[PDB]
Amino acid sequence: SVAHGLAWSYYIGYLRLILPELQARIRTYNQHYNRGAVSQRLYILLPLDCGVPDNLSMADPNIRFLDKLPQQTADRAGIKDRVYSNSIYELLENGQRAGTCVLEYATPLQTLFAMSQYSQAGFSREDRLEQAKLFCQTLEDILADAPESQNNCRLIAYQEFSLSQEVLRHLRQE
Amino acid sequence: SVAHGLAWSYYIGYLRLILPELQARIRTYNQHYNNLLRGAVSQRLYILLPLDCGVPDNLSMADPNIRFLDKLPQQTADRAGIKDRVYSNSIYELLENGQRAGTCVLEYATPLQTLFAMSQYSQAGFSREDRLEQAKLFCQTLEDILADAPESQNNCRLIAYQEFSLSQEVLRHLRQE
Ligand SMILES: COc1cc2cc(C(=O)CCC(=O)O)sc2cc1OCCCOc1cc2sc(C(=O)CCC(=O)O)cc2cc1OC
Repeated sequence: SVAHGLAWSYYIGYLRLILPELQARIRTYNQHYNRGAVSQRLYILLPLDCGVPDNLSMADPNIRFLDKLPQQTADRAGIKDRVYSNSIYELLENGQRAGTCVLEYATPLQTLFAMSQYSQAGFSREDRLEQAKLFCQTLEDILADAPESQNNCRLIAYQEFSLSQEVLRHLRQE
Repeated sequence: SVAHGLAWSYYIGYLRLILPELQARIRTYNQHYNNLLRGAVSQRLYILLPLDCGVPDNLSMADPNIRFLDKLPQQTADRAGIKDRVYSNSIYELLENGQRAGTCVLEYATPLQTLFAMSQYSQAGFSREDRLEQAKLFCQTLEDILADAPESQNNCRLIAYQEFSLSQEVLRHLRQE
């Protein structure tokens, strides 16, 4: 299926390559570039409506860009020093900073959105929500077999609303 | 299907975002960063599509006649909460009988490695023998998408092959423009 392949590719082609190196990048930030410490783990936003905006402070003013984590580079598929950039956000609650974390959307969910827009994709809008849930479920299943990746990320699946409160609820468990 | 979604995602999530900005990056390289005495880096991203789904990280390892020259200047863009998400691409010299025969931006379509990995992992529910058919479907879907996106189709070339000289495969495509 479409979402089954997308989740396997998101893991093989991305998470598997950044998650084993993430702890060291956060530790390095907290020691030399950082206010309280940035939390560990990549917080992955999984909007089931497949709406992936480019700016997070636009989705919620209580999510404020703080800094970029130091870049990871690696030779990848003929791309010498392929760069992996990730962003740190402050999470506000009633004007106070309530958490700090590395946050981003799972970009393959935007593929489901675009395929439901384009006739040639042969993918209906009526099948999109089921595919979004299957993408999240497959990703959860893969991570359950990859400890080095599972402990370095948190999956934030939601249907619409306060995005910062959704992230904070997950953050307040570690 | 798996390869149908992978090709749509490779386009939506990557090619659609880099191909409209590629010509300017190559022009900028040729004008300010290219060794003054060398010929211009060719236009277009040359995308390697090995139907065996073998995606090595080092190209000079796959063929010594493919030699790393330089990185193209980076493209940055705010993407899905990643402020200044970086797109890096590499320039290669293609040698023929010890001489330079071509210079181009070259890389493998990384979703083909997903097909390889899925054919290995039992939880992926992807049989080992399904690889080739899925790799061909990935290439055919990518060709179909690009045929509807002129701003992308003119900025890339698809190099699909079954094994051998990888440099000769690239040169054959290069020698048409
Ligand atoms: C190779 O497969 C995948 C690679 C991949 C890379 C990703 C990211 O860098 C996350 C941020 C972003 O999407 O820009 S998210 C991501 C997800 C992947 O699998 C989903 C299905 C295929 O769709 C995409 C293909 C690519 S290739 C690419 C590159 O930067 C080329 C170099 C490389 O693979 O490291 C980005 C994508 C994104 C895809 O879907 C969103």
